[PDB]
Amino acid sequence: PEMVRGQVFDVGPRYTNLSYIGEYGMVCSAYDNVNKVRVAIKKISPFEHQTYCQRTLREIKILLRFRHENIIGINDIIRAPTIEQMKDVYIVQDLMETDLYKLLKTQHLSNDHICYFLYQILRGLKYIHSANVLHRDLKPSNLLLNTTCDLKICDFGLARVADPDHDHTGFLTEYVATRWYRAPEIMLNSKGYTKSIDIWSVGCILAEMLSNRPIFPGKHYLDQLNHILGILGSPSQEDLNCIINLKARNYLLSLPHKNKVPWNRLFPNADSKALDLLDKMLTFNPHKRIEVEQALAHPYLEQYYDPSDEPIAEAPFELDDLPKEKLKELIFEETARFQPG
Ligand SMILES: NCc1ccc(-c2cn[nH]c2-c2c[nH]c(C(=O)NCc3ccc4c(c3)CCO4)c2)cc1C(F)(F)F
Repeated sequence: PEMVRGQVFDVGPRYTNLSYIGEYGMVCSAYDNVNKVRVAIKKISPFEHQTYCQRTLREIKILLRFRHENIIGINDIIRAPTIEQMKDVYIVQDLMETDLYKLLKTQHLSNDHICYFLYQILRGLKYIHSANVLHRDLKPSNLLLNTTCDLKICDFGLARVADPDHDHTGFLTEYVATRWYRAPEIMLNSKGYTKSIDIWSVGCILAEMLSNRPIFPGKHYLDQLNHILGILGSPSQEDLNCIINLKARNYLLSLPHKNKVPWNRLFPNADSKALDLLDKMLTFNPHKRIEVEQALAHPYLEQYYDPSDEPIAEAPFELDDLPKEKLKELIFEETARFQPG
């Protein structure tokens, strides 16, 4: 029973020589005695709260069905042999040296790195969206990188099956995903049940790669929309006409006119092709926002674009009203395939 930073981390005989990383549950690096490579292991203890169970399950379900170079896999799942003895679940994944959040705090990214990082994000996202899945929490800390800059999308805890026919909601509807990467429609009339929600987050990531600073660092729920409008400018009549919800539309109408800040003023050193694609991802109207495959076909990514080498899921992919007890059993059953039995 190996101990790490005053906590039980018993990953069995297979995984040894542990080192702490970060933090519900803990994450450590370890040596895999079967494959002889160092791996990353995430201990999760979610059985108290059903939300933590719901996030654990949907991620396990999605990552076991997914197989893509730019998406984190689940190599192994370590847990007790019985439901009764199962207090923790250890998810074994790809070990990655850094993440884009860490890189952006101290490293100037060359245009070539920005181009390559964006390509891999969108290549991974093409696969996710082809499975009818939305990631819903794309941000630099959810983009892992190795020493050769291979990028992998991680954390599918907030991921959902796309549901565009049930995307509408009222004004100022509470939302869970990281504030700075929230599309403007979340604060106005959207539940984040469409693919266009992830494209917005990738647009934010691209802008952040260009200046090493989040483009819309909102300090609270409605401040997030004010940051977006301060750069995009006031929505056009057309874009306002698409917002039928009276409270959302009238909030936008109450605001003084704001002019669009040109992308090349905000980003004076950026490549013009990168700013043209940025513009199409950071489009106010989600219906006019570029889609992942169009983004991959954009001239900025021409050196990498190869749709034959951009795989899609072999098949498309209720947990809302479900107790933490039933979810414990579902986590136990989904992790059965990894047991030595
Ligand atoms: N210090 C931040 C950080 C940085 C890199 C990594 C890392 C390195 N190689 N692989 C990973 C990695 C593997 N899986 C994940 C991973 O699943 N990260 C997201 C996540 C979601 C829920 C949750 C936790 C994390 C911990 C408790 O509850 C990241 C992990 C983390 C960590 F600790 F946040 F998970």
